Amino acid sequence: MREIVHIQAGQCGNQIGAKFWEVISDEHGIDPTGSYHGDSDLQLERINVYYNEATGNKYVPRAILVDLEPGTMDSVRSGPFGQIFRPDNFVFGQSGAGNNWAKGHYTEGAELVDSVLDVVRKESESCDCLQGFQLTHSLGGGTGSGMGTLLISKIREEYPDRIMNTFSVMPSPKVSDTVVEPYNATLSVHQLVENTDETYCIDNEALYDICFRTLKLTTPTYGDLNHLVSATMSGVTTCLRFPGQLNADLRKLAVNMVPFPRLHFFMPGFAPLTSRGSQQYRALTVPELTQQMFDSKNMMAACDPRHGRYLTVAAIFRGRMSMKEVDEQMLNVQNKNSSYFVEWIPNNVKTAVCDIPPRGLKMSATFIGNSTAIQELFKRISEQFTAMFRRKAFLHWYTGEGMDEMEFTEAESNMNDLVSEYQQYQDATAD
Amino acid sequence: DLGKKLLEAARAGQDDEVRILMANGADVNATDASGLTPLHLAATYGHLEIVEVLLKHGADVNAIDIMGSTPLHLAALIGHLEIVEVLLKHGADVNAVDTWGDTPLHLAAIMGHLEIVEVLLKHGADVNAQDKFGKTAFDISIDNGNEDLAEILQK
Amino acid sequence: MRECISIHVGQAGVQIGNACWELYCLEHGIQPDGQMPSDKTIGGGDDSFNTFFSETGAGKHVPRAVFVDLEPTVIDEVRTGTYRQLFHPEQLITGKEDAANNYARGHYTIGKEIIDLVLDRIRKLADQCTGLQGFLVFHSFGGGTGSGFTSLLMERLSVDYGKKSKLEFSIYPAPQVSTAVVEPYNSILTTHTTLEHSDCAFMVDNEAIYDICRRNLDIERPTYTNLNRLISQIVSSITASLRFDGALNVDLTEFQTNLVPYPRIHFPLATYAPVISAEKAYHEQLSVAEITNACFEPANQMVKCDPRHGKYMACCLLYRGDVVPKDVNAAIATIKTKRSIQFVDWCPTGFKVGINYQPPTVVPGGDLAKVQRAVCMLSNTTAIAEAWARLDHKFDLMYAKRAFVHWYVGEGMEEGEFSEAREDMAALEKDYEEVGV
Ligand SMILES: Nc1nc2c(ncn2[C@@H]2O[C@H](COP(=O)(O)OP(=O)(O)OP(=O)(O)O)[C@@H](O)[C@H]2O)c(=O)[nH]1
Ligand SMILES: Nc1nc2c(ncn2[C@@H]2O[C@H](COP(=O)(O)OP(=O)(O)O)[C@@H](O)[C@H]2O)c(=O)[nH]1
Ligand SMILES: COc1ccc(CCc2nc3ccccc3s2)cc1O
Ligand SMILES: [Mg+2]
Repeated sequence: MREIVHIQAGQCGNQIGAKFWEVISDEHGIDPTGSYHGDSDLQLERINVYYNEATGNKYVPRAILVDLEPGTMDSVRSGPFGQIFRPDNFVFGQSGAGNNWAKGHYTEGAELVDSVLDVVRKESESCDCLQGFQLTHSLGGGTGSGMGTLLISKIREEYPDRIMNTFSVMPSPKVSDTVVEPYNATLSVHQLVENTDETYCIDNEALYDICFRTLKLTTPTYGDLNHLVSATMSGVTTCLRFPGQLNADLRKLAVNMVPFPRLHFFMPGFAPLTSRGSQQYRALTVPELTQQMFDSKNMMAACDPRHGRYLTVAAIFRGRMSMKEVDEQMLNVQNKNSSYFVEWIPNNVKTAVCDIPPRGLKMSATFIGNSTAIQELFKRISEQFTAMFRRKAFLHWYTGEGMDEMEFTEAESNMNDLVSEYQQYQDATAD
Repeated sequence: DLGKKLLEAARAGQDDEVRILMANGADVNATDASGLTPLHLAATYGHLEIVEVLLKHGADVNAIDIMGSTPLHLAALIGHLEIVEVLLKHGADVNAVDTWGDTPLHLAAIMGHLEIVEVLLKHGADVNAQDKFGKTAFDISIDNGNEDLAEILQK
Repeated sequence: MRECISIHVGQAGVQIGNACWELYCLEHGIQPDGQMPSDKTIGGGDDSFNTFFSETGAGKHVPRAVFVDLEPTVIDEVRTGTYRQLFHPEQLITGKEDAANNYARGHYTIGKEIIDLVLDRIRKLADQCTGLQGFLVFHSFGGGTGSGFTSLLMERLSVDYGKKSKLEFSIYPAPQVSTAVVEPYNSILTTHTTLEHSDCAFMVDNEAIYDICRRNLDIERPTYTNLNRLISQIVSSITASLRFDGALNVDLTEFQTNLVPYPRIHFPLATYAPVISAEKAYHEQLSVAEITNACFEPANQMVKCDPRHGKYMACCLLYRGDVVPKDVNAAIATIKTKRSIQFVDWCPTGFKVGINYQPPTVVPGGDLAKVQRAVCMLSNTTAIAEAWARLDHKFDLMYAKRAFVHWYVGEGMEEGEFSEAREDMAALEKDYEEVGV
């Protein structure tokens, strides 16, 4: 297993996806034309995981760009690396999704999904040993949420032996266009619990709180939030893209991080937290890196880890640092915080270390937690879903697309079952 | 029946049809099957001009549907700030309770409409009002970790 | 001859195998390209090293060795490293997709695609043998390939070579040097399905080897290369009797006779002395009495446990170097007189002794100092059940919640096999309790 096929759907999915590709292109020495210009051979060793090699020492993202509205095409192409994508992998429709999960999942999106699968099929056939799929999307819209989850279901049925992994950004009133986002997100979470193996929960509530309260940005923009998203996506994929000793891949991560199939929603974290063009993060040591990494303020999901228990944890340290010091700091955190790691999964905290740091930093750490405290995120969406649904507000936008009202009650029911599952393992004892 | 047409005109935001229908005798306080009035629907879908028109022609600002929802409940839930203040100006009950024990303050807090929250507080929203699970708006803000909301609610 | 075929499965087995065959070549005077000047036989040959090396017409000595992994990364290093020319290229076998730390993928869904190629390649080596005695199998407990594919391979080898002995060198997992949360599951699953197909299994506790590197070799953070060079030194001690002239453990059958009284409790404990850092090149040389005494300190054991809390069923001492037999006998007498080491009542309470008078070899590149005499003690003690108990407890904690079980059921395995394997381990622990109390 090596190659990953990347899909970005909808406005949010394509915006964070484009950022992802310009970030890792820089780490791997790839310029906006696809040519390599790096100073380390480690940048090429695992390049095929995300890139197809082209005719003349040129590298093309294994990325499929999808949206039901054409406006996001132009913007992505206008971007710094917009020309590096394969033009045939732009699969876009004419009329958008109107922030309506049902349009994305049942009407407009169902018309376009077959065109997308033709491109996915092609990209998979040229893979020496495809390991799985990675999707970037938001859950609060219509395309990334409605058509995204439909794409996941259809890919799941055609490539059932492959890993399905998503970067799913959760809506928040703090960064909100409409009050139907809880509808769209709850319907999507229903699909995600069943058809993905691993989901990275990127919470816009957390991203806004970081920018506003920690970074002191009085009025955060999408570029501010996406600064944090791209840093997080770079960190969690570091071990897929560079050698190291772990020989990490999407299936080994899933096998070791997901003890129960439905509880596969990860809480990511990052340290140091910086804003664009600041350079303030300088004197950062291994004890500080480790403390911040587990700090609730550094989580990309708006959840307090100390209100739950960690089932599993992976920590990725990047940069030159004392591995002797990482191990003593990592053991230190586990011993003084013993009450926040379940006792019935021995050795459930994994340390990975990568030589090559990200741009602008010499030391950095990335956190991936499977914590029962993520139920706070789903309880927040659920309360908003219920507040709207009990008043039947805007429901005709969904039933008017052939959708049945019981689909809402079943999504509501499934998400509340998911919350009860987390609580069950939060209170379970070894005994 | 002009009432059904007024209900659909108010929902759709068809200002001119609302004017003509009331000119032909349409029941400003007509109800659909669940007890929603034209004012309920105009307040839900953000039609400020229709809200003001209905209130000038005898709409009951505090009417309840079958579930106890008043127009202010729905405007506070959806987030229509200016409609909230028109409703309060015309005598809306800031502390009306629906069948789930929710007040307008509960619904604005849950949906994160912080400016509406502030408005309701200045108009005497009951900070001790509990829903059927015993939660006040401040309880909701503590449970969901909404620090901005919690600060607003402590004045 | 009476040839032996070594099989290396998964990363741990392959990398340990690399270190072992490097050491073997140095012990026998074989260059990386297979050439051997010291002893001049044209082709074939019937010397003692021929148990482990065939000979081509051109004077090339080729390991009787197979390396298997389900992904190519580790074996690709063997194909490009110092000993690329040493091995049969067709005996380095790789798939494209590993077991993802999953016993069920190694045994069922992924291992099934390559098992028949591995067996046909093993058959090719077997067909070059005038008197094959059996197999030495190297693998980890915790890996998906090392656990799952090894158990599948051992099952098929029992059908295809019913009369041949099978010896295991098995890496027992440690938290300090681990790769997966599910390693207790894979360890219990493979032990259960391999138990009836293995005649003798030497467990290597990665934590014990880790401890020795840190305390004896002053290596703060041991690498796999550090661990493996120490492991290979101990494996060579155990197999030297098969590769040189000797009077103790001269064939694989004799391992069982001397070390395995009952077929299920076939897990001897290895203890090796002395382990001295290469920076202490001018260390005072330890006597036979001293290195023999060191064989009864827990700090030199390959598996962490307490033999004082157990009883002995067999005990072999394999000396290497400047070792006079009378000094061994005096040292043994001191052990029985002063030490409270208890044998069960139904075994000969004696110690079997072998002496190879060649000094131990140390690899250039290693962390071990040259010594004039060394000793490996192989003992079958009920105390090694403590190691099974530690593994079973980690298994029980996760299984009680059915944590991670769905990954195995989703890969061609029934949930019923978890309890079957665990109850077999419970029966193994009772076997040790009944023998020693
Ligand atoms: N002593 C030693 N242990 C190793 C080595 N490599 C891996 N291990 C240990 O072996 C276990 C992991 O099994 P591996 O052999 O790496 O995995 P595998 O057999 O290739 O199976 P998969 O990778 O899951 O397909 C862990 O306990 C590691 O600590 C090694 O070179 N030397
Ligand atoms: N972090 C982040 N969130 C976004 C971005 N663009 C849209 N969103 C969020 O995505 C949701 C709207 O979905 P969107 O992707 O715009 O609609 P779609 O095109 O139909 O999928 C809302 O929750 C927005 O806050 C972005 O660039 N960054
Ligand atoms: C919780 O314990 C563990 C967790 C994970 C792993 C291995 C695989 C990984 N794959 C990735 C991929 C990307 C980033 C980090 C990682 S760790 C082994 C463990 O013992
Ligand atoms: Mg492996």
